[PDB]
Amino acid sequence: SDRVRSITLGNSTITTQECANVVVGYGVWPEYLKDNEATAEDQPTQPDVATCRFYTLESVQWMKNSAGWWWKLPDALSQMGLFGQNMQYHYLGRTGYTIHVQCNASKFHQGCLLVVCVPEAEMGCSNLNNTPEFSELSGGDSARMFTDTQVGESNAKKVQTAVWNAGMGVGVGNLTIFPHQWINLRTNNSATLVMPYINSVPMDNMFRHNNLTLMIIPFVPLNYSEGSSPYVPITVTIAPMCAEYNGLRLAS
Amino acid sequence: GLPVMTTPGSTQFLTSDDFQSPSAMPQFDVTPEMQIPGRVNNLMEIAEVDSVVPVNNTEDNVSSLKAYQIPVQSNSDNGKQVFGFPLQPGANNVLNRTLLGEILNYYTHWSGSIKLTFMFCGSAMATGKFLLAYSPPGAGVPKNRKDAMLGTHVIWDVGLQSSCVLCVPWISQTHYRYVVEDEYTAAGYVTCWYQTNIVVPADVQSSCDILCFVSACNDFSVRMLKDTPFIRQDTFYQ
Amino acid sequence: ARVADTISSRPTNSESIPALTAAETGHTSQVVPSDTMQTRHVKNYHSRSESSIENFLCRSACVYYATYTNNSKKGFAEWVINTRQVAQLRRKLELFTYLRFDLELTFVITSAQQPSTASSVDAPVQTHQIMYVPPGGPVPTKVKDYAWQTSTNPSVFWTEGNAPPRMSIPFISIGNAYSCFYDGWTQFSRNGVYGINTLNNMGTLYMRHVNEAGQGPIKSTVRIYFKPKHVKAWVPRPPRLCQYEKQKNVNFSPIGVTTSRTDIITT
Amino acid sequence: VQLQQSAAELARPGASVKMSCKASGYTFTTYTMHWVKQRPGQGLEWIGYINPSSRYTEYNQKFKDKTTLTADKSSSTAYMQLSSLTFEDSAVYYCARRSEADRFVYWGQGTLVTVSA
Amino acid sequence: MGAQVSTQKTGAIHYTNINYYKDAASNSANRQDFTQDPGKFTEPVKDIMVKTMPALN
Amino acid sequence: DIQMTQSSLSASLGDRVTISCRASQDISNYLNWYQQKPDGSVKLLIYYTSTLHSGVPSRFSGSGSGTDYSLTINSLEQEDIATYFCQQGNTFPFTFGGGTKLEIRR
Ligand SMILES: CCCCCCCCCCCCCCCC(=O)O
Repeated sequence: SDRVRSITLGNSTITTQECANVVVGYGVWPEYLKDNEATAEDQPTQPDVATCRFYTLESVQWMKNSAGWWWKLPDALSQMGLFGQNMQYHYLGRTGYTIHVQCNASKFHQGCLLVVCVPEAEMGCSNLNNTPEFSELSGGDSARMFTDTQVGESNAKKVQTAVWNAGMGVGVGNLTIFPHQWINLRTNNSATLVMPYINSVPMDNMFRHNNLTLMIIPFVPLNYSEGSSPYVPITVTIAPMCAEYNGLRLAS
Repeated sequence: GLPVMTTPGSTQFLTSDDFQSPSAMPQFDVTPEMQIPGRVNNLMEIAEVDSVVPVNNTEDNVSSLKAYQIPVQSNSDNGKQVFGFPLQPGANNVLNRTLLGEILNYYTHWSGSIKLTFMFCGSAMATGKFLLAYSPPGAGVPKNRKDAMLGTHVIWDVGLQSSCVLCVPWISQTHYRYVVEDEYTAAGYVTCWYQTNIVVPADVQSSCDILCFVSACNDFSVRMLKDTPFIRQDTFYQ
Repeated sequence: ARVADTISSRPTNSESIPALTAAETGHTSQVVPSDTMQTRHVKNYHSRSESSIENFLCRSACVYYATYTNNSKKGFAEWVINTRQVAQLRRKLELFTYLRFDLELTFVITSAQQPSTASSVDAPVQTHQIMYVPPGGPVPTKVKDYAWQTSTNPSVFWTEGNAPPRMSIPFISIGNAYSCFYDGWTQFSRNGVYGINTLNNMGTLYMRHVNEAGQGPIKSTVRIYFKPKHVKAWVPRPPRLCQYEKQKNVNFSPIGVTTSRTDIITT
Repeated sequence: VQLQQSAAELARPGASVKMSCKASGYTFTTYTMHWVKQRPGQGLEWIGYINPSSRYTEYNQKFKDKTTLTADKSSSTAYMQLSSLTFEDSAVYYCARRSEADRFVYWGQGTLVTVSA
Repeated sequence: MGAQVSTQKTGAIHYTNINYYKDAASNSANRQDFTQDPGKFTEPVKDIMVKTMPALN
Repeated sequence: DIQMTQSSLSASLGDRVTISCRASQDISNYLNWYQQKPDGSVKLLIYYTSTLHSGVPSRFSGSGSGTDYSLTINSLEQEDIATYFCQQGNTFPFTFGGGTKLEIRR
């Protein structure tokens, strides 16, 4: 059939019984750096089994009056295994990702998620004269969440969490131009993306440039009758792919 | 001492010209290119990506995520109307702010077909049939299912594959149509009606929702580039 | 670039359904209107020529204008070069994430007489000088300074009445593409400024009168027109919905999605 | 584009008064609309604004209990309702349409609200 | 002397252009580079699906 | 809250008139000057430290950096007898300065 997959990376395996087809990038599979495109003169370190595996992030609860969540992508894996210990010791870095969001429900629940992966997403501050700090933009493998109201201008440095403008100033319905996949609890059960390295420099520093953002926005909210299980969690597993680093320095 | 004679049009500054110009930094070398994914060569690759259209505008849902859900429930009579909107993708405020209707606000003329993908965001046991009708202008808006069954229509049945595509055709007297509101080139109406009911088993919520997308077919065209009316400015940004 | 034509069709009754799809797979359906109804064989001569990235972007648009007064010391204008101070060009350049283009830069310099008090005023034609200081060079501090020699900085000299001056600028950037967006800090300790303002270091643009203050003050005005050529664009982006707020960042006040109508069945 | 307020009104100490600011010439549901109070012997003072597209109001910390700003998108007016009127609130109230960042470009002409017995 | 004799855009005649300057960023605009590949923004899917077949087998 | 300190100025016709208002801490060039006519119509004059608004005659000019700023009318007329405020836009809430009325000398 065309409903079952089995992804194998490193020493981990993600199986699935019903899911749609995979959405690969803007058309290209993640691969290593060439020789006519490189700019660093020292030899990279490609472990390729010690990083390219599925790291499981934390689970968030889908309530009825829930708004959305976002994870900044090369920041959520900063304390995860030998990928967070190679980001601290090396200066540069180049990764492609393989995101897999999974949320299961029975045949009596209903709802619909939008799993998108927005590159270079700047967020707008609450008070229009400042810029948000680090702790309000992204948490260490923990989901920051949107709201359904507007954050007032009384707060000094906080991220605007109005979900119908998606934090960036675009319409939330127009986010389907970025590579995306819907999780519809009628038919679908999990949605997987493959993302290559999208940046203007061949290699980039990884502690001050978050070049991807994974957004999950519920368009049709969860609803059930009285008797079904009310606790529906959402778990995201993210694996790097084809990673390499240059410029070994001290710990930072 | 070759004799020339300067024609009219000399020493003007036209803002859409194609001339050569003396370079300001001579023998500059550029930075070599890189294979960055997702190169766009034409704006008709952005308009062919579907985007959710906000049908449910009721003056207190535009400031929410409830503008995208068309509510559908289990009735007691038959033949009701789910929604309806005229098909003017640059002037109607339903199709105004989508991904298609914003590229179409830079241009003045358009031609081609428009796909309209619907998706049933309901439970796993609920069934039902909907009739997606499109009526070209000349009459009014259709009022009954007996009057909207005459135009172009397609009877959608929900099931395992949970999305149906009504492709409106290109039936028009002129080759192009105006983006702005012009009654000489009106384009028609799009409605959707209950064929049968929405039947649910016990312990299932009866109120289901429906999303709707909109894109353009592989024969869309635009012409006569203008400036957009949606952005505005009074002072300089500083 | 001719578009496709519709082929003829016939009434069918088969197990192949082109209308039904699955929109959950993130893949827009490629149906043709000859698959959901009966059609004829029309041939389209329509062209998609006026929607490429070249013809959509290669059009001149103003970005800034500054005024300066003759009869004043430190009467001279300056501008830190960035394309984020108008709204009709900032919305076109924020449809794509990364751009790469060569400019064609034009100035339209006008003049106006100030209310002087000397009798029988007569001033000859005026000459303007527009110097471009790269990031790090020497800057002037008054109208008659040593930095206006243009020993290595490029500059133009323009008398009034002639055609407007025009240069051409090649792709002057560090990386491989102009980045219109940047999500990251400048310091490695993740503080300080954040946003697109950490990438913009493009220089300054100084303007002054060459003539001296004869008998009447003359206030001028210079408008600056950009025009991108040989454009390549990568990674498209949904357009801006809210109104713009600042030059440095992407702030906004939240706005509803569309305007409102009275019902769901109304037209 | 111009903003046209109501006429000068009068109220007893303890009653409530309702002003208006009819926006005309532009699209009402896009820009926020502020309210500024000037007592006749002092300078201008800020009260609070209202987003007419989502009806989210945010007052100053001194006028949090008295004012109640509201608006309607249909007739394109913005109302301001004062409550618990004392003899401090006899001033002139302007409405301003806040353009790009912090610049109050278009102002009204202002209604004079006075309290007496 | 160069003189790349190209074609003109019309409905349903040649023209000559010569480059004069030494910098490649000082030519005319392109205006005639028509290429389309919309299969990367509408079909970003690994295992391809036929239009006539059902999507979820 | 930023305390904005600016009272009743007098100058003859056709002279150089200067007003100054001083903020509490550095507001970083975010100062706007308004003008209130004697009937009660208010309009924006200068929306930065120096940048004039479209529709304002070229008599008015501004300056200043850091904490202390100024507004300079280089030739006083009859239409420019009004009251001038200064307003910051750097810290919530937007606070206005006190008035400054102009009048003729003798
Ligand atoms: C004739 C002498 C003056 C020449 C001045 C050259 C000015 C070069 C400007 C560089 C382009 C700026 C592009 C900003 C980045 C963006 O596109 O977002």
